[PDB]
This record gives sequence, C-alpha cells and structure tokens, in this order.
Amino acid sequence: QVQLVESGGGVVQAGGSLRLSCAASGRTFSSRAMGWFRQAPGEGREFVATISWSGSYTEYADSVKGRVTISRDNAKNTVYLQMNSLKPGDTAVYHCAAKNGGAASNYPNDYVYWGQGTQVTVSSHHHH
Amino acid sequence: MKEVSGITALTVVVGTVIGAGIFFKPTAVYGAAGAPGLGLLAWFVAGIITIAGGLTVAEIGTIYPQTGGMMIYLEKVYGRWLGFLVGWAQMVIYYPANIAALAIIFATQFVNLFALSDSTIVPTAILTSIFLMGVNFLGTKYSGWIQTLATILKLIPLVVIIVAGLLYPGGGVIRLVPFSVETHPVLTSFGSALIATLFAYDGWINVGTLAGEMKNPGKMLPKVIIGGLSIVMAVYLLTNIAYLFVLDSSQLAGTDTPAALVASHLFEGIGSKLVTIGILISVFGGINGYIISGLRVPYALATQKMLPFSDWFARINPKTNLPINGGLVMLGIAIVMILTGQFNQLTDLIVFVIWFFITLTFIAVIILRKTQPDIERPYRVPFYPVIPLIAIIGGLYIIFNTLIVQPKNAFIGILLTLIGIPIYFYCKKKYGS
Ligand SMILES: [Zn+2]
Repeated sequence: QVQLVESGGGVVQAGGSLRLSCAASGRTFSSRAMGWFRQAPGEGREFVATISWSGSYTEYADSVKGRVTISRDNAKNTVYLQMNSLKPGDTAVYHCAAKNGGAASNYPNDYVYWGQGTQVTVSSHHHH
Repeated sequence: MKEVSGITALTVVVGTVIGAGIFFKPTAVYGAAGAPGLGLLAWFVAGIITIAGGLTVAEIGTIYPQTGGMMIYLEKVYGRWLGFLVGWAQMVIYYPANIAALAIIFATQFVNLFALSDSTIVPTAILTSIFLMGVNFLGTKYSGWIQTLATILKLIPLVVIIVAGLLYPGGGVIRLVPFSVETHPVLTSFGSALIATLFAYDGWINVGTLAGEMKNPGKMLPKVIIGGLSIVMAVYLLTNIAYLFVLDSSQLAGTDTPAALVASHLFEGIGSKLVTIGILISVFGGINGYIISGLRVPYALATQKMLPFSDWFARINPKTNLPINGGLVMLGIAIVMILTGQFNQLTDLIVFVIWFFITLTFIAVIILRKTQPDIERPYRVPFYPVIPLIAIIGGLYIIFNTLIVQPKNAFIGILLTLIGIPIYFYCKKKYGS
C-alpha cells in the first residue's frame, strides 16, 4: 500500500547537477524512513542515500558523499536527491525505496516498498 | 502501564534477548561460582546492568535514528576509525564466534539427545553453520521461516521447565543454600560468572536501532526496556531456581548440556525429549538469526571505503537482496573458530569484545551531552548521570575482570581488533577493490 514514483533523472553532462524526486502514497510517509538506491545494468542494487522520518539523520555512500544531498518534504510526501558534480560512473536507474520506522538504512533488505526507478545517463559526449 | 503501541515492541525486547542462553550457560556459571547462591546473583546483576545499559544506549540511538547502530554511534563521537573498529570486530570476531559457539553447542546437544559419539560434534557444528549460511542465500523466505517457529517454540520448553522445576519433589529454598564457597572465591568467580550470564542477556544492544525506529519515543519507550529486560530478568532467574531444584552447583557445571539433564529429570521418556527438541530449535534459530543480522556488517564497511574488496563485499545478489559475500567470509572465520575454540571460551570472547565497544557507546552518551547539548534528544536517559555511569561501572568491571582471568581470550579479540588498524588505512587511500 505504498506507491513510490521517481522524477527528474535523464541525460546529463559531466560535472552537471541533477535533482531527483520521489512521490509517495501518503499518510504513512512522515513516519517512514526513506532512501535512494541505484542499479547499474550489470550490477544489482547499491546504497546511495537514506534519511530519517523527521529528516534528522542522513547517510550517503562512499562514492556519492559530498556530491549528493538527500532531503524530504514530509508536508508534500516526497524525498529528494540533489546530486551535483556528476561523473559517468553514476549512470544507473535510481530506485527510491521506503521502509518502516524512522531509522535510516544503508541495507536494501530493510526496504519493503520500492520504486520503479528513473534512468540517469551521465556522459561527456552522447549519441542518439 | 498498558500503552498497546509498545506491547508489540516488548515482544521484541524479550525475543531479541531470550533464546539459547539459559539452555547451555549454567555449566559455566556454576563451574565458576562453585556454589548455587553466587551464580544466582550473577544473573540478577548482569540483568540489572543491561537494564541500565539499555536505557543509556537509547539516547544515542535516538540522536542517530539508524539501523546501523554503534558503527555509527562510534564514528559520530569517536571518529571514522571507531565507527570502523566496531564493525571490524563485529565482522571478524563477534558474528563469526556467535555462529561458531552456537553451532558447536547445537551439535553438542544433538549428540546428547540422539546419543552419539562425542567425536562427531565438530563435523555437525561445521555442517549446521555451512547449511544455515547456504540456506540463508536461498533467501528470507526460509531464513525467516526458521525464525517464526524458533520464537514460538523457544518459550514453551521454558514455561514447561519452570512449572515443573519449581515444583520438583526434592526442593525449595535449601536447593540454593551454599551462597559463596572457598574453592571458588567470590571475586575471581563473579567475574567468570557475570560474563557467562551476560551472554544470555546478549542482543540487548539492539535497543538503539529500536529507539531509532521509534516515532514519538519517550511516551512508553523507557517502560519497554525496563519491562522488557525485567521480564527477561524475571525468566532467567526463575528457570535457574528450577535448574537448582533438580540438580545443583557441582552437578550443573558437570555436563556441558545443563538444561537438557534437568529436562530428563522433570519429565520421563519422550516428554523430556520434546523439551530437548525445543532446545535444538532454540539454538538453530539463534545461529540462523545471527547470520540474518550478520550479513549487515561487512556490507556497511563495503558501503564505505573500510574493506579491502569493498566492491565484492557490497555485491547484493539481484535475486535475494543480500550480500552473501560478507557471510562467506564470516562462515570461514566462524569455521576456523569452531575448529579452534571451545564453546565457553568463545562465548566469553563475545562478551569481552562487544562490551569493549559498548562501554565506549555509553561513555559517548555522556560525551555527547557535552559536545552538542543542543542536538535534538527525542528520548533522554532518565536519572541522568546515575545509570550510564552504572552501566559503565559494570562495563568497566567486565573488561578488567576478563583481562585478568582469561589473558589469552583478551588477546585473541585484541589481536583481531587491532589487525584491522592496518586494514582501515590500507583501503582509505586505495578505497578497497
Ligand atoms: Zn560522436
């Protein structure tokens, strides 16, 4: 009963910046810890960010620390991922997940509701 | 009393702690206290220590709402190294020896019940650990399927033992009368006693992640640790009175399967076998449930730079959603630990090791109270300096008493904790692999 929908992520340039958005079902959101994960088209999932219910705690993975910023608007049941200085080794579907309880998690298995994910392509020169 | 929101949490508190502890530890407690009376206090004081510990660790747990626990409490007040050393020992010592110890004790009980050779304990301890690691990589269908029954049928062998044990025909207050014996003098004894009762009280640390998860915490949160661990306290004392009503100090210390023997006196025939099946289940549910919460650590160090093959460690298999590669490392170092250690020797490491960092965590709460006394505190430790200091006072007491009793154990954990100082710094410039 918690539908999540990701927005924003598409083709971007190296060094550029991308704000990701994730819209959730409501009620339950303000009481739930959130987090984003990324899935490259050879790998499984991978921790990116996570945020407490109240948004007090926040934790980012080694490869994205400093660049990205996770944030949530409990009033508008949404969680954001303000990535900056993007590198082409970011390029992956960024699924946004929900779990229960305020405590944030780096573990994917904690997370019970998961989004479809928005495809991100960071490049230096692209073709289409 | 009666909040309804938390009687659910109380389940957890009792369940997280209660398990295979009481079913195997008496052998150590009475083999060190050398008298029923001194051993019985050790279960009370250890319990009073962890009701203390549990309330102090919830403040830092509410300042840092996260499921990671300690790995983050300790980075946040003691810097990236202690956030690391915590996990390094968790991954290399604590989880592997907790699989190890329990798997050994399982096989031990298996050979006791299905009366078999005492040679074929280690092969069975290997094969249970190997089996349950494998079965966990099948997924949380099965891992969790073991867990649900393992929680139903861990309370029945107890309620059945207490009822009857306290009702034992030769029995009453005299069945605990030698209080402190001279062959086992009070101080050397109470130090090997507390560290054996504290293994049964283990998992009480998970209250930080519990308080992290909490919503509007204080409302009933302290009642849940108080009530919870005092129901565990209540149980662990009451089933011991039952053990001492059937056997006694020398006798409990005698077989490495204490509760199993008290079972066979309390009930005749298959009645007592149904109790030991309940024990083997209780042990197996712990092994499995440890693996379950074990795979989390190597991965969180793989989340950071902290481990040499960070990429291989962080691999979640797209099928299961678990970092199995962490557990294959932990199965190896558990297997070395089953072949090299002996159950009590191992369950001792574990209390020493964890409390070396657990102390730090309480010390940290008092540090935190002076570093940012303007941080937001959803829950604040009641009777403020008293109880964290109580937990410290008792905490300190263990790590000094194990040092001085078991010097080798104090060094194996210390060799293996400090073997990670090189590890941390190799893969901080290099960032792993
Ligand atoms: Zn071109």
